[PDB]
Amino acid sequence: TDSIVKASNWRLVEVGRVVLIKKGQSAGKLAAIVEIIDQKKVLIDGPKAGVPRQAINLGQVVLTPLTF
Amino acid sequence: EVKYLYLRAVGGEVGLAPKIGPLGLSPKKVGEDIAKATKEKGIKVTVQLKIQNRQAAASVVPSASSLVITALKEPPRDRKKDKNVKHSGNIQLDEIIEIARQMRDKSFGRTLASVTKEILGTAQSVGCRVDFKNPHDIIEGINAGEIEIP
Amino acid sequence: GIREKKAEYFAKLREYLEEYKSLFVVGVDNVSSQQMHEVRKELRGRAVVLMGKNTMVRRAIRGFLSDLPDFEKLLPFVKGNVGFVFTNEPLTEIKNVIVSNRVAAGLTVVQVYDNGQVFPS
Amino acid sequence: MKYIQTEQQIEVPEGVTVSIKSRIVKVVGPRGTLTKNLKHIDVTFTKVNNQLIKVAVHNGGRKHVAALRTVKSLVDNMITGVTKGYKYKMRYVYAHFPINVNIVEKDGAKFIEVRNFLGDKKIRNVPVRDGVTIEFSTNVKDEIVLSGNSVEDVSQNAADLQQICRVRNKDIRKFLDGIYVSHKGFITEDL
Amino acid sequence: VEGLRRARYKFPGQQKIILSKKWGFTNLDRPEYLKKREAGEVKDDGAFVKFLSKKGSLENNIREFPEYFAAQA
Amino acid sequence: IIEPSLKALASKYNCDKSVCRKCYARLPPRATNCRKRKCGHTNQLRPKKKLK
RNA sequence: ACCACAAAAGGUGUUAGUUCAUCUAGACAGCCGGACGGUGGCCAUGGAAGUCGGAAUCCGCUAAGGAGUGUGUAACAACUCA
Repeated sequence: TDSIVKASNWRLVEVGRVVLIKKGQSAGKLAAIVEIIDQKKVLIDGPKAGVPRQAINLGQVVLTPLTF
Repeated sequence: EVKYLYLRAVGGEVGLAPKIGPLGLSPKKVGEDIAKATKEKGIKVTVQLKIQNRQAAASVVPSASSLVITALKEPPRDRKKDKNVKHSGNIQLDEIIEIARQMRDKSFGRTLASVTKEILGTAQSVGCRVDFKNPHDIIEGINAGEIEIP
Repeated sequence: GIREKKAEYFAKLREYLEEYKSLFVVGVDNVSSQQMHEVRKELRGRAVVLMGKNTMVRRAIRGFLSDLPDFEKLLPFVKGNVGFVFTNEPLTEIKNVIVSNRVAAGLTVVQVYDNGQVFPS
Repeated sequence: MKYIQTEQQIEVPEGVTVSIKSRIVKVVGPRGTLTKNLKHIDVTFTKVNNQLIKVAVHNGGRKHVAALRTVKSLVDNMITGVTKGYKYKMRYVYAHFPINVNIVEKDGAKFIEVRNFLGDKKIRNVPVRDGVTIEFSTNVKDEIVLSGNSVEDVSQNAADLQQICRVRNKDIRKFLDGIYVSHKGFITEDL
Repeated sequence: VEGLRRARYKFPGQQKIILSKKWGFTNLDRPEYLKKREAGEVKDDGAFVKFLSKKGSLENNIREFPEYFAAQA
Repeated sequence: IIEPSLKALASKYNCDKSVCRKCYARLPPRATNCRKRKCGHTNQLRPKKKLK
């Protein structure tokens, strides 16, 4: 018998979190969070997929479980 | 032989001893006249540390520095009739308020004679303690005789 | 004038570090004014007791790394209600004055510092 | 100001084990078990080790940080109730009419019966909640002792036993009588 | 600032209270007045101060302001 | 016969309080705020009068 | 929008901002301990020691302690506050 506080296993926004862009001209492409601006905007660039470096609101983008 | 210690107080010549010394095997009416042999100079209000050894009244006199500053002042009054305050301002005693105040058991945590001579020389609120000035503003100018008492 | 009093504290602590060499950090806890008064009266010859804010002592030690860095080993021992005793007598007589005198029913010595090292005394 | 996260740390002693699923909390210790439903408050429990659990509010306002702090206080009261237990000593006040307090069983409900409060003929009754026991004080006059696990049950039973003895239509600072909570201690004698 | 506040209630409207500059019965900002005190241009009359001018006749400007021109600090 | 060991805790629960002006409610002595929304949580207070 | 209403004053309901002071040179808050001595100062003396009442409003040790913030009391003790 121990402390059975279970998981609540999230995926987080952080420097290095890789995201999937789903709204806009980038339209479904992998990008990486470079530097996080605030609670809603981040700065991303996904250069081997083709999306340019840009600030973006976290509505237009969806987090992936991967990191680096 | 036992130890009884009391602190008697202000009285003119023979001026409620009974309630404080009934359990120490001492008198009530003879104890009031036993304090007349100490506070009779010394006609100013002071305290008396009495020490009764369970069979007699042996009262001593406590060294009081404010009463020593009152011992270098004007005593004029008799009893119950001065009609305003029974107070009197008097002579300065610029050197007598520095030897007697530095000899009253050296209290108040002093490390100098200008410390006690200002503690019991600048607390004068009944006397002026100067011929052309007043007290309580001479503590920063009294810097003589500090090495003599220490 | 608060900055002036705290700069005065810096100045006098730098003064009393660079003049004395025997340090007694004392564990004075819940001490009354009746005990401390007969400590101020008794120590008029050799030892200077310095109480005060031990968390003001932290940055005072932090700013004194340029001169005499051997006072670096005191910040873990400023913990608790402690005071300082500045004297030139190394071990015995000051420890006999502080601990043994004025007890009734806390005056101990928890740290002894002599020219760089620590001693249990 | 929408703090980005706030956290509190709950300290867990040796003899207790806690089990938190979604927001249901179960705490097991040497006096028994307690459970509490915290589904209404939106906080996340996170074990950092067997002795320490961090609670957190991510992107929360001001009310929500206050709710995090009171989650910490409630889980701490459950832990201290399952280790030590709570024990309220209440003391009677009467000038002329002696308050008479019995413990009766009425259809298996174990009511506390108050009689002769200020000479009232109304026989006052207070129910006893689950998990609280009631003793009377040895060698101290006019004292009841309620002891149990949770602070809520013990304190609310003590408040029910207090507020059943209010004084109506009189002066409350002249008629001072009632049953007041005097001491709020723990069941263990050392603490 | 808590006495005109106490009178602010016994007026209509929603008027405010600002702290004045310039020795505020006269004009002429507080550092400019402290610079004109050191020159001697500032002659005390009852409850308000007459100021020196550089366009008057010279004779009565000298006899009404003896301390401006001189070697006084 | 109250024997003021019992009366002091009574005055602790009852008498040592503060009183607001516009709403006339019982308030704690260090509290400076009324908790109600019909009076508008006003701040003017007084100490409660003791006996005589 | 016309347009079919709202005010003076408030609110520690919440958010943002200005200025000052302490400002990490451990701040406030809390808990623990102090809260000295001259000094029952001078007095009106049944009794007044901070404390029914009057004026002076000090000094030393200080890390800090008021010729004292209330209570208690024939007067003190004593708790408590800066």
